[PDB]
Amino acid sequence: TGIIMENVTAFWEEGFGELLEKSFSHLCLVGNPVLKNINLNIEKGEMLAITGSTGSGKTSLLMLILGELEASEGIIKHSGRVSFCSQFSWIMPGTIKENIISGVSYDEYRYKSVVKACQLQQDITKFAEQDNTVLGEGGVTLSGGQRARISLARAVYKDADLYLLDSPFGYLDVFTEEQVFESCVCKLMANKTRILVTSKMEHLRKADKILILHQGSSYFYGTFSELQSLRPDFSSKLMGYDTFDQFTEERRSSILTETLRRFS
Ligand SMILES: Nc1ncnc2c1ncn2[C@@H]1O[C@H](COP(=O)(O)OP(=O)(O)OP(=O)(O)O)[C@@H](O)[C@H]1O
Ligand SMILES: [Mg+2]
Repeated sequence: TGIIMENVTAFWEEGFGELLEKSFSHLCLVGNPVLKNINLNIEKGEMLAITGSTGSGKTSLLMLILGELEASEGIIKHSGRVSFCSQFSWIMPGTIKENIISGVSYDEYRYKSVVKACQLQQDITKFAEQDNTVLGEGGVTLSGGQRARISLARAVYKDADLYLLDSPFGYLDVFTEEQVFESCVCKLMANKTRILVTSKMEHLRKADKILILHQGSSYFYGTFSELQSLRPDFSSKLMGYDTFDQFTEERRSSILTETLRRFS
């Protein structure tokens, strides 16, 4: 399914802040806009890369689609099931397999396809019981990347029309992340409409459409090509690094924020 948003604006509402964590009263009382004048038209099977300064409304735009935040003005169109992969990688009690499948029908081919694509084979091969290894609530002894890949495999394995992947790529095993983005987001999901919140420039370059947010506002919307010519200042600075995508998640967002605060 495709997804369209025409001149959308969403204001803070009670509770939304609580959900966001998983003050706010003032933002609600003041009728502050969490997202203002957002426009985007994503065709079926396309990939939308969302980035921007820290705390710019990336996760909120997602909640907007999940319907957890209402659109005070504007039109938002999209239909079908939507699968959501939150920034917080959760792990319920049970095996690695059980965690990837949860409440979905088991299809061996579908399953092994997703595990392989998410680069989980390199992990489970390390355990005596492989993907039948038992995890505890939170998968505490696993690495941040391992937890994200399983969390990501769960969202991906779910059959949906629209996938919302919030920042799955932000940990130290940066090389594995590059493989995962190529194999899973780019190949196995090539025909699935998908939105990826990211702070890696490669992802903007491979995307079909790009949305850069700053202060809940749309700093830029278009193709990676349109970005270089219509925002050379921003473009030049971020492309100016040799290996920006290998900096830590925090440095990338820091450079992104400062660049955004600078060029209006
Ligand atoms: N934990 C929090 N505590 C306080 N305010 C928050 C918190 N999380 C979000 N907010 C508020 O909500 C606004 C939008 O946050 P949102 O999570 O949508 O942004 P984001 O761009 O996804 O953030 P980030 O870059 O941290 O992941 C922020 O500008 C801030 O006012
Ligand atoms: Mg976020």
